[PDB]
Amino acid sequence: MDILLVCLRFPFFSVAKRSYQVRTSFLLPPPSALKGALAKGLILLKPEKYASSSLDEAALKAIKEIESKLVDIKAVSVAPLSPLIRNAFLLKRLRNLESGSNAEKSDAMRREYTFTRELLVAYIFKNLTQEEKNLYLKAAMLIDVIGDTESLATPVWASFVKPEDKKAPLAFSAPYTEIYSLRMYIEKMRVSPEYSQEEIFYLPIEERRYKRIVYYARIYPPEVEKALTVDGEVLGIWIP
Amino acid sequence: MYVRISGRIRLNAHSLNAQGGGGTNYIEITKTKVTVRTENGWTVVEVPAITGNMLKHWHFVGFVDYFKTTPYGVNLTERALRYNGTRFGQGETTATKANGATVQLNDEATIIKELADADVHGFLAPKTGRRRVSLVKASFILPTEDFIKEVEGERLITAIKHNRVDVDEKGAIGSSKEGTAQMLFSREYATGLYGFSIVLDLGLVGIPQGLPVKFEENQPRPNIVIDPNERKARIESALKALIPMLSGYIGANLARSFPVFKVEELVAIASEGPIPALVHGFYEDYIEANRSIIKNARALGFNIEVFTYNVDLGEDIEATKVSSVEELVANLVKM
Amino acid sequence: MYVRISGRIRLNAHSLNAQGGGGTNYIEITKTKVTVRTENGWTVVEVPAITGNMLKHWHFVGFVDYFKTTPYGVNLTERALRYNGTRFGQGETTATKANGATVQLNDEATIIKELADADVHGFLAPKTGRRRVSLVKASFILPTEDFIKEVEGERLITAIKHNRVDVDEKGAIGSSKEGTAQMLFSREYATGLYGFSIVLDLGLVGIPQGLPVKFEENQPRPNIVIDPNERKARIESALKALIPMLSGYIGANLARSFPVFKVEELVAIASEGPIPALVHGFYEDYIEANRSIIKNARALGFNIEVFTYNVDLGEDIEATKVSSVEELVANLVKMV
Amino acid sequence: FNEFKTPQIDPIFDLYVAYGYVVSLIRGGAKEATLIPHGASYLIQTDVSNEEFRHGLVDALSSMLSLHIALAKLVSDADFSAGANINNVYWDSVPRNLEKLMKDLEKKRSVKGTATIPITLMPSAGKYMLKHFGVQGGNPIKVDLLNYALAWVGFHYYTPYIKYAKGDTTWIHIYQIAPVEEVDMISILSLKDLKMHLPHYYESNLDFLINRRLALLYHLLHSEALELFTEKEFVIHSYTLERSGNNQAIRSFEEEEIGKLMDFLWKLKRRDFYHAIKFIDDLLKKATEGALALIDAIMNERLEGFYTALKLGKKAGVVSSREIVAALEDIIC
Amino acid sequence: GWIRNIGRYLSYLVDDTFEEYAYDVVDGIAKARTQEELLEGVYKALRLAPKLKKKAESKGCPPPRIPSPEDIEALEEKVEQLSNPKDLRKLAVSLALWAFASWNNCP
Amino acid sequence: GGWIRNIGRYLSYLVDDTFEEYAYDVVDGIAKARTQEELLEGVYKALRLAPKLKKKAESKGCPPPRIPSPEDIEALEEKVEQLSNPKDLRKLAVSLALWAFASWNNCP
DNA sequence: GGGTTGGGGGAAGCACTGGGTC
DNA sequence: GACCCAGT
Repeated sequence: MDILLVCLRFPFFSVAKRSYQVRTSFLLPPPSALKGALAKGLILLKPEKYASSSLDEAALKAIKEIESKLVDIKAVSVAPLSPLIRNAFLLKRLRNLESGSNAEKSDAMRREYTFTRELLVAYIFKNLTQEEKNLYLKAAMLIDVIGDTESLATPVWASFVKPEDKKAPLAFSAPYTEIYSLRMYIEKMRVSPEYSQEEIFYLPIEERRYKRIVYYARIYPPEVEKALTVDGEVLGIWIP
Repeated sequence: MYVRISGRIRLNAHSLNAQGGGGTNYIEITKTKVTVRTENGWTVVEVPAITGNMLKHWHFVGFVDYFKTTPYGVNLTERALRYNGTRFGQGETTATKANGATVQLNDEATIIKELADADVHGFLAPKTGRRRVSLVKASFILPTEDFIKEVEGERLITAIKHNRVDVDEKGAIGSSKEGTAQMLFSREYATGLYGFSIVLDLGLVGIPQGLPVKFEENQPRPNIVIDPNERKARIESALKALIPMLSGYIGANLARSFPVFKVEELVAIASEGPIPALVHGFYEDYIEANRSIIKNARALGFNIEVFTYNVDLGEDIEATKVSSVEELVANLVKM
Repeated sequence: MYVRISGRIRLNAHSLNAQGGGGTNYIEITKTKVTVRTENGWTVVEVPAITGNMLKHWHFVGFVDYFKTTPYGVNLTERALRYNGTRFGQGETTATKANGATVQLNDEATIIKELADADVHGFLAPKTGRRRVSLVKASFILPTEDFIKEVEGERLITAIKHNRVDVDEKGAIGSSKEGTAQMLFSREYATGLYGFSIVLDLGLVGIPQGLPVKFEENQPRPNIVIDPNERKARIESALKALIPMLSGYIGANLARSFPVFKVEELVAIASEGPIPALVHGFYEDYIEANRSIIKNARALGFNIEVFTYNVDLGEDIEATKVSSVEELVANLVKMV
Repeated sequence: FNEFKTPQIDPIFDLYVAYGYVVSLIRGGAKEATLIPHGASYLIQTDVSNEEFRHGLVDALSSMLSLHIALAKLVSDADFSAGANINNVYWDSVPRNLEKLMKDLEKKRSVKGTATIPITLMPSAGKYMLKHFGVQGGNPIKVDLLNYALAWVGFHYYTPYIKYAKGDTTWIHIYQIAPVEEVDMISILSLKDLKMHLPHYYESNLDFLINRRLALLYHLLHSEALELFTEKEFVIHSYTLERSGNNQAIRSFEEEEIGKLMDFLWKLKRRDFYHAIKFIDDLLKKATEGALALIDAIMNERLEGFYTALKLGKKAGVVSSREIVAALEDIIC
Repeated sequence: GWIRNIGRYLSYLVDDTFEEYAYDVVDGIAKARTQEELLEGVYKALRLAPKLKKKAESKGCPPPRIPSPEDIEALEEKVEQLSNPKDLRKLAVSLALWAFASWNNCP
Repeated sequence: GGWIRNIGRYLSYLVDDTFEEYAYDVVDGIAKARTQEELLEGVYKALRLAPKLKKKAESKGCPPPRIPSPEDIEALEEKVEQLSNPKDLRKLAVSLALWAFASWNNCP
């Protein structure tokens, strides 16, 4: 078992949930956004295999390949090491996609996002071969923009790690399907995107106030036999 | 070609991302929160931040300004000159150019050739699909937490009143029935040291994403479906669009605020192929981390050229001493 | 034709930009927090400043005065001649021309064909819905970093009380209830090595936003609405509106303050084309920046006209040693 | 132990529906109950039967209909009729659903219809969603009557709102407290006291209601409720429904925390009480632009905010009592 | 706390019962940050003692009490080791905060 | 440290009443100065009026004013030479002038 | 030092593209 | 895609 761990130090979030007027955002990036960000990196880097007429099937084939090289439906998990905070932004979201209402119809919608300082992303595989190991290592980097086209993410590093059954409490997200013994925190997460299903994941977010602010601290769930160590700070990963 | 610029900016007393003024009189400036690590804990502060939508809109504004210089200004939509940025619609299939030419939406090949604005920032057509990803991406302009570490307080929000004098048929002042426009409102301007980061994708200009390569002679080459000579001109039209950013053309209220703009330090990487972004101009560890990321890309086989402005960035890297954005562009326009 | 002016000014003894109200004693001056170094981190320090609104309003005041002398001065708003910057406010569906005519509110070009105010400072049409981007962009007026670094912010504000002598006809000043509107009010005055970075964009005059081009034979030709001679005269008047900026007409309260001015180091760049803005004088080490903004930009193919005063530059470019701003704008109006 | 299941739709809508569960079980007893937070699920753990839950709902809706019919297709001026409701189409549609359960809950029959949630209870609603390409028609978010009725009952009693019309335009600010670590019947019932019934201020003298961050202070001033937040932890969520020029849209939506504001007012109104309200009301009414500097200094402990507001307010009119000055330095020290 | 006995004198120049209305000193002391302008601003406030002494007698109330020198040195001895703006503003702002009071002693 | 109160007591006799002597010019010049040279000039101008006040207080019934000790002159002299920068010069320029206005019991 | 005045009134966001139903 | 509405 090999886990590809990367670090994304991007200040403000990019994802927006299914919402109008306000644009609610996830506290941690959805797996679908990460799947898209990694899939789009293979096209401009390896265009000799991603031949498509349009973008609609171009995304579909890349997502299908990513799912094929995946152990299960669970795409990828993230670990926050910084206190998340829910910011407030007011953006322009024009509404002119209906059969009418002239051409210029734009008003202000509160498209607010979330701020973090440190974040890890752990992709999971099934001991892939070497000839594509380097390709995926190079593809893990070069993630300049995530979510929408207004915020940029900057990767830091990328390396493979073994579980080796080390003692550490769970830190990355995990689906809430059969895990009950692990203050518990689950929301709609939308691991699987749609292009014309919805699973519930456990997210490691808890609010703790010391004297002034509440932010989002760590819930420290019960220890899981699977975990990975990095830069001294060991974090627990849930593997099916 | 493939340029990633980033760094720290010192601009203060600027009105960016206001709340409109439909009915609110006190026009308070947008307020944000950022976390910072101090005394073995994390604390937040109510400090404003500027969204990158201002940066993208100003990139769109500068693109047409630098595109009208070359005699290739015919291939541009009419809505681009009026700063519309609608890019068709759910049922709009025809295009409105400067000369009134009509464009049929069938594929990106016949769109990115006859139109240039629709390629840099992309477009969409729900009637027939064919969505185009924005080639230029902006980043949110937020203040670094080093400034918070050295401040962690203060107002840093300059609230000034502005008055709009009005005259009657002879010079009278009305209250609520004389038909006057006398108004007394407030404006908050933001200060502090922020950061910037912009990525440009000039390799897809004139090359559709669906078929990036030709692939008919067993030799993968870029699929430039447009004329190369004007493609080179289009390269500079988008490369120089970031020049107004480094001068003060950021956000709104430029006629009344015109932010006091001067970059103190920046780092960029230029390359022929896709390359990662270095860092956002936020974290304190934004130099040495870049010192790492460069050696994380050179071992992978990337011919990356590093341009540094008011930063040593060590000594082993073959960086170029840059003193302004303009010679960076002049050193990038060749390739 | 875009021109950028940026430089310093020893503006002092001015009660400009004052926050006070009818029912508000002690009319005080605007103060803007700024970021400096002071041989340490990027600290924040308080310092009086001036708003760019004012500069825009006084640019309007100077522009209308210099446009009066033009033979086409009849083509201007009547309210503009009244020293009022209310360009199409709320309460009216149309404005009034100087000769007494009106202006029609459907097409953007027909608004500016007989009016030179919305064609030089923009306008807004609330009821109609259309709008125009501004022409001239004025920056805030902030002192040099080293000036406040050396003095480390020692007050820098002088509060003077002023009163009147509203004595009754009999010759006595007794009670408020007596009828003597006479009182003590305080005015704040400031000093410093202030700086400005005004920019003008004269390539957009007479060019409506809706239809900026025509392309009748598919050729590069912006859609001009006014006569080319009229456009040249309007551009010349706009350029001549820059002399009052350094001539002491920076702000209001000239009847009682009239700040002291002196022509410091100035840099002006103009080449009749898209030009980036200059570097503001709030930062002490900006001059060297001006040695890199236009050093290679000239080699990019732009015939950049640079006019400089009180600075030797890098003695390597064609920087004209202009005497004062009036000669600077004389050298600009001769190339249009 | 029953553990009534709560559907997860929206982080704000689920707050309203689940947090409104208590108003019905209190009417039916339900001793030894608790509410375990989940960030958005907010599940109620109570060892009570399901039969009394409907007995709670029938009493709650009887109270709602008594409030609605008292004031005045019929449109009232209540929170659930026209107070926080910005859309007129829901002025009569919403009460019609509320009385509809009178033909469903009284004779012990489950719900079968499904209504449309307005924007007031849940801001993420709308008309133009995005799925793959372009927008659609109507409101795709359709809420069953069971969860639909459970939201208004918790909205009317617990979460407060402030309305300031000024003729054609209209500003509505909605604030609600969301538990994040633990909560019990002591806190959820106490939060009910914060509700402002009929917050129609209008005129021109009461203009201080401009901006949501300023209206929250005025709402909090005249409600000296329980101060348990000094030992507990809670978060304030607020949203606005602007109708400037009959244009229903949301232009302000920020997330803040209420604990520090609780502590600020608790430490302020301790040395004296007669003069503190007079001082704050005077600065709010006269120093309209200055009270923003006072409110902003609270969530960040800004020292200059404690002075700028007083400086800007003293010029117009301020009592400036003595005992309240020593209250600020209690926080400062 | 050597504050209650000095804030009432600072309040003598803001109250309506003494109409001189000099906020310049309060503005100077409120925005005092580094080492010196905090001691310079309080000088201006403490200088205008005659003003208050004459103004209280001009109406009927007893002359105001001048703060005792038994605790003035507490500011000089504290500003020395508190050179950094981290905790110096922490009391500089309170000095100006205590200036905005009523202290109704002249009915 | 210690001499500031002693010199401030002397400066108090120039601005207090029951003395018919009000000279604010010198106390203003001592505090809001700009250069180190004028500091000692203002100190001299303030200190010069020692004999004219040392005798009138007892004639008016007040106790005689306590002249500052000559040892404090050594401290005030030796404090100013090594400190020439104006950054922390104004603080000591105003420290001694602050104690001019206080509640000294000049005429009990 | 010894008295007269501490703001004075007027303005303190219009229009502008409303978002839900059916 | 054309309908709807408010009170000091």
